[PDB]
Amino acid sequence: MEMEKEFEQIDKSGSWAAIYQDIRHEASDFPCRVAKLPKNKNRNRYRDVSPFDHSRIKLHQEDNDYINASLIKMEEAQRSYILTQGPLPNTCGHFWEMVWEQKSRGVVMLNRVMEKGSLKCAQYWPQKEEKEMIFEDTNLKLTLISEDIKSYYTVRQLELENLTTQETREILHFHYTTWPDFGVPESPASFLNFLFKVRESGSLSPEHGPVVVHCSAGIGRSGTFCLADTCLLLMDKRKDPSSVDIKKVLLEMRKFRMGLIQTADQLRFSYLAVIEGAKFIMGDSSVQDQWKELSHED
Ligand SMILES: Cc1cc(C)n(-c2ccc(N)cc2)n1
Repeated sequence: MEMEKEFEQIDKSGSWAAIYQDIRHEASDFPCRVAKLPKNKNRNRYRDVSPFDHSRIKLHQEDNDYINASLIKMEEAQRSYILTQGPLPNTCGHFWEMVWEQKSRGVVMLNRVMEKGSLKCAQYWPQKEEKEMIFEDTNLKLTLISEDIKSYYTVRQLELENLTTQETREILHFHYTTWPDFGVPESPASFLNFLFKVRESGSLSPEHGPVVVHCSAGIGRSGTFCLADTCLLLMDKRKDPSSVDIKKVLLEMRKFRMGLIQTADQLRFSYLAVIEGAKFIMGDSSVQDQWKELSHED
């Protein structure tokens, strides 16, 4: 019943794979007609990762309205998120147009541009103050104002300008730079410290448009972030924080975008994250670092 006691039983039985396969079989199926049009082929990273028609974000400019991006509206938790793929070389302008039009304050990135020698996302933001980016197709300018590089994540201040009007906005870029090449993090401490920094910035407040969250495909790591955040919000709002069933929250999220959480390891990490996050919020600091054995395994 208590989330933590369910966790212990699933670990003892080795039943993470079976639970993850039940989720896959139970998940919603809705049409993705627009994503599958032939003119949109070069706007999708993968043929089998598409936004549903009912929840897709529409671009407003005169032109093709299509971006691979979904609005996740969690009504009981009172938060929304846009989940999207990492931009491609030809959809960086579309990505910033969406940020502009939806009034987002924050962008959350859960991957590196290159991983295991392969390109996972385009370089969609400027690395140097003095070398701004212009997106000619969507008439947007983007400048790096500052950045703060820490061991597990980096936080940037960006200035986004609509060149049609000369209106400008400050956008916060939260970049988790240490997700492992294979699997999931051993400990959720650094992920939680990252989530709490995002919250602390004000970027998730209802004063703003939905935060934009992405990885490479916009379903696996991205899913973990949004699922952890929403379960923690529900634990604070409910009379009994043990009422929170992670599996039922995840199926709810999957009405808005397919494939959220892509492996049994991602499922187990999300549970671990919520359990530790709740402990921390309730007054246990021992969860905020990982203890290391003296070893030289590499
Ligand atoms: C559903 C629902 C109800 C509310 C207040 N939001 C929401 C939308 C956007 C942000 N940034 C925060 C919250 N989503």
